[PDB]
Amino acid sequence: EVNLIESRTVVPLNTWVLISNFKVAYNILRRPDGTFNRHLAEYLDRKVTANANPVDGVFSFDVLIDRRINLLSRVYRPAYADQEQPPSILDLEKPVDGDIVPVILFFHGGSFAHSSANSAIYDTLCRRLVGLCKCVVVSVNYRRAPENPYPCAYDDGWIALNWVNSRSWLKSKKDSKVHIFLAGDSSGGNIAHNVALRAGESGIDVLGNILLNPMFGGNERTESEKSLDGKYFVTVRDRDWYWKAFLPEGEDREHPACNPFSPRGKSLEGVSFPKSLVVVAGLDLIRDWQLAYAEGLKKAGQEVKLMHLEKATVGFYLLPNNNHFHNVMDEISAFVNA
Amino acid sequence: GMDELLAVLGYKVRSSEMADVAQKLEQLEVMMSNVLATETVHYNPAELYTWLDSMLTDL
Ligand SMILES: C=C1C[C@]23C[C@@]1(O)CCC2[C@@]12C=C[C@H](O)[C@@](C)(C(=O)O1)[C@H]2[C@@H]3C(=O)O
Repeated sequence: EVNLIESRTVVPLNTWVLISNFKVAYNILRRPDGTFNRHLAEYLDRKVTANANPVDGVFSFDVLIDRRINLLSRVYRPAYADQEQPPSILDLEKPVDGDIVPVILFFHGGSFAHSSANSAIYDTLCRRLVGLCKCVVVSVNYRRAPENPYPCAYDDGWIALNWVNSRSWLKSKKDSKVHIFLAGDSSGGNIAHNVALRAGESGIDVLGNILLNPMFGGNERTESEKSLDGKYFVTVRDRDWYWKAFLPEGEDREHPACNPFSPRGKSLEGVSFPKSLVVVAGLDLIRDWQLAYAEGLKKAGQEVKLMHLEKATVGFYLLPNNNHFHNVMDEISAFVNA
Repeated sequence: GMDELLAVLGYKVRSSEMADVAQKLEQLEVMMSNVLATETVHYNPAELYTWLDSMLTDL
């Protein structure tokens, strides 16, 4: 039955190895009964520490945003100009220099159960964002399901957003305000959407959202789900598993946390919502849900830029060896600096 | 001779052995669809070739 020749035809071999390795490892971590092998998961994951020493013009440091829950976030910044010595622990919060200095609050993917801000795949992505967008990136180490399900991840994002918005050293010279952009791939994209909703209801104005292959769903089995199931790394079976681990007991996929345009979700008509850049991989089995999301925003009168990469798969942005990565990074930079 | 795009992500794989690693990943998927985590904790997760090879044996 198993034949993976098809998925190898659409991606570079090293990309195929990376995503397939996660695919097989995650099969082991997810248990039929709904439990998760957290110990093995954290052992297998490849992690990296922060580093005050600039590498490729980027340095980083970790911050404890909230002790009660041990919420950490990693800050990435471009190397200081005219730096005679590397940054000491007292030089990490040096006021940003620039009339307009965008700050991207990033939420990693992993379907709400996998990865951390210090996972190498995400530390590398954030470093690339800093250099390709010329900005500061703050990556949130949000709590994961099934141990910490809905709404824990959203709450962590809210706490992180307030922390970022209140940093005096992150204020732009122009308007003395922190220019915030929310970004995230997979579940991180879902978190960005929901944090943005809460932001608008408060006094925080997010300038824009960047969603990469955002994780959304619903009770209905879309055509893309039925046709692409198991062909390109993802299966409807694992999608169902992650939704069940994240959503409240007894809930279904029409819960607003899963389907932002569910009948249960609040209308976005005439709401203060930031402009959005929605990237959809054509070979991502939940493509139809993602396309419906972009259309939902447009229909609600929100500003939305849709990038439908018909031959891209999940994880295309983890390696800089394909045109999808290049095209998307170009648009992200244009979006943030517009 | 390691693939530097994977190395930055924490994985050590020789460019010349990428195809062999790809083969092992599929062989492991096959075995899984016909079926472990206890003995896995002992293997080096960064060395994909040996990690997969070791897992295949356990199956
Ligand atoms: C069980 C899973 C989890 C995947 C989908 C998959 O079917 C197989 C591999 C995944 C994953 C691995 C690492 C990245 O975090 C992710 C966002 C991706 O592109 O690929 C990950 C992606 C996700 O979380 O959306």
